[PDB]
Amino acid sequence: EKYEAVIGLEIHVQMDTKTKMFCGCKVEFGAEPNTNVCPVCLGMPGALPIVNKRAVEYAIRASLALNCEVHEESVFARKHYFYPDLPKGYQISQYEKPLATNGWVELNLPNGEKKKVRIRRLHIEEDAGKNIHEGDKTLVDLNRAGTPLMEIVTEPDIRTPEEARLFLEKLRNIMRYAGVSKADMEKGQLRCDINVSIRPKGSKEFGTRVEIKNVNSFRFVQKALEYEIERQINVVEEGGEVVQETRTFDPQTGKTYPMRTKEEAEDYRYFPDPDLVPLKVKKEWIEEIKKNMPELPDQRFERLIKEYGLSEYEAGILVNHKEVGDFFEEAVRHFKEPKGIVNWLINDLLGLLRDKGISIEESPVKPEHLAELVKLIKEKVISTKIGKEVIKEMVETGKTPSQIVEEKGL
Amino acid sequence: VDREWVLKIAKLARLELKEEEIEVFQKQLSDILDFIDQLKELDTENVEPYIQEFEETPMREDEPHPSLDREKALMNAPERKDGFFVVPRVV
Amino acid sequence: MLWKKSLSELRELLKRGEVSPKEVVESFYDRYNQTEEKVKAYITPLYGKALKQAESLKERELPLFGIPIAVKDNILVEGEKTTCASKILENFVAPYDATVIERLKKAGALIVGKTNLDEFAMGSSTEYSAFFPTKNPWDLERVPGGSSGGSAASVAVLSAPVSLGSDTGGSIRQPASFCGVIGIKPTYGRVSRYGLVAFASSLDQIGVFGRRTEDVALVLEVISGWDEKDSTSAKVPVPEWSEEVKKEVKGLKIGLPKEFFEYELQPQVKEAFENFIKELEKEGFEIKEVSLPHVKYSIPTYYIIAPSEASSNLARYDGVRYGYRAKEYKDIFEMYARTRDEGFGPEVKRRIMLGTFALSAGYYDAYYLKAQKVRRLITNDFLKAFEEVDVIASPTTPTLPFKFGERLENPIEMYLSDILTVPANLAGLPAISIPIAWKDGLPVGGQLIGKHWDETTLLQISYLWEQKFKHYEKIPLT
Ligand SMILES: [Mg+2]
Ligand SMILES: [Zn+2]
Repeated sequence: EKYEAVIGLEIHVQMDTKTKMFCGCKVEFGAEPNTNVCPVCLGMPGALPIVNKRAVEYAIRASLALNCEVHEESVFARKHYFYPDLPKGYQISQYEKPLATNGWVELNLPNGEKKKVRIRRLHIEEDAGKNIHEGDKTLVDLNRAGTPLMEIVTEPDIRTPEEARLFLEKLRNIMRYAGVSKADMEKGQLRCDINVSIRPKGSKEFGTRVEIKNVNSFRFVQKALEYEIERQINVVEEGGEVVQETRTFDPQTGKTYPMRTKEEAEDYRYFPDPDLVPLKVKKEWIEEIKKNMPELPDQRFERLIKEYGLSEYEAGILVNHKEVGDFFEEAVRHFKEPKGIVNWLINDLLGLLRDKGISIEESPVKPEHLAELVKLIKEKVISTKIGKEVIKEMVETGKTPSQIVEEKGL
Repeated sequence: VDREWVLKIAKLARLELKEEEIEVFQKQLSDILDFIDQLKELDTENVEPYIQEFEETPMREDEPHPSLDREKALMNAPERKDGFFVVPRVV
Repeated sequence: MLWKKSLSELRELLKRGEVSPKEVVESFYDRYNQTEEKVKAYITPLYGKALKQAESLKERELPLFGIPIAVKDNILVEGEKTTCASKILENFVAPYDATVIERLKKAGALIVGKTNLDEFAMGSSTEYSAFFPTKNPWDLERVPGGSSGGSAASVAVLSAPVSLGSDTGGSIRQPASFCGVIGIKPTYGRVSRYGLVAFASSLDQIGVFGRRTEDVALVLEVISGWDEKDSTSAKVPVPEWSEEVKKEVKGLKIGLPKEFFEYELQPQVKEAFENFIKELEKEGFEIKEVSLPHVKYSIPTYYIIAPSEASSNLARYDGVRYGYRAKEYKDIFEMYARTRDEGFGPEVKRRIMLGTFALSAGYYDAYYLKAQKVRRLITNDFLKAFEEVDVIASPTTPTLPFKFGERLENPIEMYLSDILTVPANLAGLPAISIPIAWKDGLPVGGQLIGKHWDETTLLQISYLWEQKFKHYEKIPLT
């Protein structure tokens, strides 16, 4: 191929707080419209914002986990636009003087190599609400307005659709491991807008940038990108110029479309919110969050390989799905036979639960039961053949391995 | 200052000016822009923008506060439906 | 005659049962009925509802037990309309209490009505009330000042003894001057802005009108102090002002800004002010000339900052969640733009346009950011002057109360009313206006600007001045 894809992403991550960013209303999914609502978060006259401490704490932890420099002074600014789901006429975020800067995420590529994608910024901001369309009207639920978001911006360091997806998956897993957000696109805890240009291979200048908004799964961003790169290469080689705009992606067609509305953005008239003093982050607080950081995916990966002698194939599975690793370790704790437990977990239990449609957090076979079953296999109390018969019923019923051994004779 | 200027700024501000306001606001604003253009004279390189004094940033614990009753939250609404604020459709 | 009595006179009568809360309200209600048709202080009179609330009022030891209090109609009172004297907010019923109203209610006060103002508190005369002008009780051909017009006026005629206003660039002080009444705006951060319909968040402060310094000191004590619902409110203890006004501190010093000599004053004001100072000199105040090399820049600085914050703070009036919405519109854009053009008055529209310019990228640096810098220069003048002197004095206003229509021609002529008032807001300082003379039938205010958190001293000098000069006896409208 003659060209090169230059890809950047802008991600909004919903922070798993109890409370909104600027008032004490609950953050929760699928409540009755306009019930978790305030004078503050409703943009009512006379109502004033108050910063959420935990939101701040979580956003610092996120920043560090993303290897960013966390700035001891940042400032909330008012970002102005008129839209029905935006109560104040402005969104309170950060602009010049964001919380964190100059970071990186490391990707593990499927051909063996490790790449870095830079994090340009991480800032704190609040969410708008949601519109529903019904007939000639729009109905507005402001339950989500003022929910804490981390806006994360990538340098245009991504080169490949797969890499975009792999980036998103790694971010999600960091967020989850750090414990700052659930980060599932399904519940809209994670949004992603895509920026993409193409470039003759090895060139150092940037090509014209296209923006793709509202893609809704990690799979869909790979698809949108896959198509869009082709779309742009077609244009340039036909002798045309690629035009700077925003586009949309239809999942059903797997294609990206221009917009009928030629609506230019408008100056956001940014400036510090006079209702808020600057955010001052003591160094001692950063130090404390640093010291007490939960374990992160890349760290866990090397630890399992060492502490349990797992293969890179094995550890990768247990780490990419945190709760599987969590299960494994609680099991190995009951019976210290790691090699055996990963076998029966990966090769047997996981696929059995998949088939019933049950998540590992909620499996009838508790870590104790798998450790017990593997114990009977090692101690030659039952055969592998009989072991594969009792595991099937363990999932089916919920009874202990030694329960069903006796019930059906040893 | 232009008519074009008055409309552009009105747009950003979501004010559909009536034709009488457009001419009047051309002069009045032109005058006010002259009226307030005094500050170039001063040197403000090496001056920090004003902020009220404060030792720590005021923050609040992550604890739920009783929300506003939905009835009071909606009572002032020009149009409401099934718990939702109602406006003309947006695309 | 009851409404003719001070809060000290009223309290003693209420505490010993000689009078009831209901009678007090009835008294001021009658005086209201005497005066209102001429004055027009109120948007929403609530004497009716206060009468009923009075019946259930029982604990007499509450600091404001039976006291009627008017409230500016940009401070939210729950269950009643808060209009900000705007079409865009007529029929807006307030869903919650401003923090100050909560604190007054808890103190036994009785909200007796919602007071007229310039629309969204923008103006110096009250003429910009979208409903009707309030008139000066000392000459109904004259303006009562603005934007707290009605709150000053009603305290002047004594349709209420004490009143709440707000001050962004002199909106308590200048009205106090024009209506011959005491008015204070405390240090920025002393009183919560929770429930105060925001104009300029970095400048706004609720304050108090009264006729006796103790009345003012008490209402301020009650409403002041930290509020968790307000990030800008200070975690500083409220001084016991009611016990402090009466005290006397020796060897205080008054600064007369040299740069204020160059300010065009009406001869009557000049004369009144000179006499105020001489008489203060006689009482033992040392009088010193000070420099504030940057003050002359206060007006242009203010008229960049205020309109800027105002365009931001008024972005929310949109026809979506509350208030006025235009009847005819083809899309959300028209709904927005028409609701706003139709619901906002002209002064308000002027500062919205100006604001959204001053904040626009490309001009932000030269306008808002620049102004916020000059604002620090001006603050610093004061901090340095306060090294030599304890309070800074000047006339509150360059002129006597002017006539209706006199400053509506060029909007600028309206702004020029604020030249001696805006510096205190810029520097975030407390400032009081007290009545110093009557000249050609009209009140004249003297202004004292205090150090941050030094409302005490401002109040003390106000108390001393009223003993020499009993302005609280001058009652207009018979
Ligand atoms: Mg964002
Ligand atoms: Zn809320």
